[PDB]
Amino acid sequence: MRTRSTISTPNGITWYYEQEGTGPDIVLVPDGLGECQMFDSSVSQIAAQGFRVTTFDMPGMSRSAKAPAETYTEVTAQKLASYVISILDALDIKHATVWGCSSGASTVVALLLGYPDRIRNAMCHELPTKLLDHLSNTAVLEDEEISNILANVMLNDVSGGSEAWQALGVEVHARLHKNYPVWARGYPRTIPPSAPVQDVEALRGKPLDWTVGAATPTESFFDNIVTATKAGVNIGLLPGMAFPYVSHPDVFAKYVVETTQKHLWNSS
Amino acid sequence: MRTRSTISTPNGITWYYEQEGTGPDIVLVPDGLGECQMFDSSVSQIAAQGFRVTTFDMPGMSRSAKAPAETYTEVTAQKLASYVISILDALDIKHATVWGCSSGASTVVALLLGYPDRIRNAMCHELPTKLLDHLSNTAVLEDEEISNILANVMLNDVSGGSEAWQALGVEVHARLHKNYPVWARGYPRTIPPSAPVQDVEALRGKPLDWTVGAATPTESFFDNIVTATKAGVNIGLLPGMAFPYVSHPDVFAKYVVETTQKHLWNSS
Ligand SMILES: C[C@H]1CCC[C@H](O)CCC/C=C/c2cc(O)cc(O)c2C(=O)O1
Ligand SMILES: C[C@H]1CCC[C@H](O)CCC/C=C/c2cc(O)cc(O)c2C(=O)O1
Ligand SMILES: [K+]
Ligand SMILES: [K+]
Repeated sequence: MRTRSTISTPNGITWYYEQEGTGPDIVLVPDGLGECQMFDSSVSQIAAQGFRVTTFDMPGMSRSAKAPAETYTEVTAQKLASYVISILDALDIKHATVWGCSSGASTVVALLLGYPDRIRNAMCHELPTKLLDHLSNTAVLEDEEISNILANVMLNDVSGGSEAWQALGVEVHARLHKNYPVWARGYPRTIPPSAPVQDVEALRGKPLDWTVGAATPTESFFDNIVTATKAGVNIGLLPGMAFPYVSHPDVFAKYVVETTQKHLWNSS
Repeated sequence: MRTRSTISTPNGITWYYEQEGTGPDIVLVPDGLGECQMFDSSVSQIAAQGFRVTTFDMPGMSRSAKAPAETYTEVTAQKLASYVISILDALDIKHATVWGCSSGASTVVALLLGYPDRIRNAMCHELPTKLLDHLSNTAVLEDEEISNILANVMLNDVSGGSEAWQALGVEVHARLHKNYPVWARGYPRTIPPSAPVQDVEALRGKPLDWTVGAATPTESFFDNIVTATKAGVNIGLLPGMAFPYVSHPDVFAKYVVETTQKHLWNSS
């Protein structure tokens, strides 16, 4: 029942995408590692509740690696939002609910603010607003050093579930290993300053639902909680840390379904 | 230069207390374990900056165990605030800066709201507003099982620094061993519903500075961040988790001194 295919957009990207289901559109934007197999279980669970679910690998990452250098260097939320709109145009997805974590969170907030006619509602998770020198400094290391360091960071610091993270399996981890240097050189120095949360009044009254991982250390996304509360944006928790779609796929799928259903009711 | 002594208040409590220094009064209220030796390093560092620092074991706990049963059963923030005001009266402390963590945080907010003429400013850390069935349920266990469970929780889950926690020493841990069952039977079922946070407008404009541990899991005091933000109260982080005065005594002492100095400037 799942489409697994490629589609090229006029900006030069050849995307790998997956799609399952019929009904209102839900789009699952990856985190910075750009790997959509992390959504595999949840895509089926969400689609089974009466939705068309689309996901894709991000430009320069995994099976979307055929893309111009501009799309994976000096990456900002606004650049990513432009690219996501390009694939939604190519797939004739006019109105979408969107999810994203980390750089994907920045992307979906930029999508909602910049393309209000295209986005029904956005779910943002763990939106990075601060530069972290220990991550930025990986960009000048050799590729294999980057991959070794960031594979360890993902498993031990932010996966939210080491067994589930490892159970993604060798094929996924081999694609992540190749993505780490692309992410390191393109994302950590330029994503946080691009965060679309400087203007709290621009967030007020928008169809935005914000989450942070329940187990994430308080210091990581303290600023998200403050910002969301100042803007009156609905803010809450999901189990685990940065990858609830990996660590807790059934809870993640339920959250996406219930939040989409809440906005379909409010839309009427 | 440390005074270590006792004082009896007409509510029936014989307090063990310590005092060091000369200057404006700073009072360090313990967390629910009621053990003021946890402040030993910080008391000297704060006092050295030109303050009179007072701390004490809490009623029923450690060396303040000569107290009526009503002071260590069915404990609320409002009962604890009344007890702290009784020792401040006995020591002729008319105007005080106060610190407290956990039940101590509920106590110092209740102090600031209930006794505004007595409290220059309050620092609250990790204020418990939710009932936790796994803690409430320890109250029906045998004393030795309560002590084994809670000693493990403090050391391995929430110390913010296991080496520093162990280095409190054998005599402190022997006192804590006896306090665990008193705390379990008197605190977790009644402290959270007593939280002086139901009226957000009552906190607005008050000289309150709120913190959460940077390493504490987000879910534990997410609600504190939301409430402080809604009230416009200054909210930030200390290193560690529930016991910054044990895990990071110098950082804790600098925070207490700088916060006190900020309110002495605002006062004038
Ligand atoms: C893979 C994902 C993990 C997030 C973990 C946690 O949510 C955040 C801690 C690690 C930070 C990751 C990050 C930083 C940044 O500046 C830009 C980014 O795209 C990311 C990112 O996408 O990190
Ligand atoms: C000992 C201290 C540890 C705080 C750990 C963390 O700050 C909070 C997790 C454990 C809960 C603490 C707690 C709950 C409560 O209902 C009443 C209390 O007096 C406390 C309390 O003082 O906890
Ligand atoms: K699950
Ligand atoms: K320290």
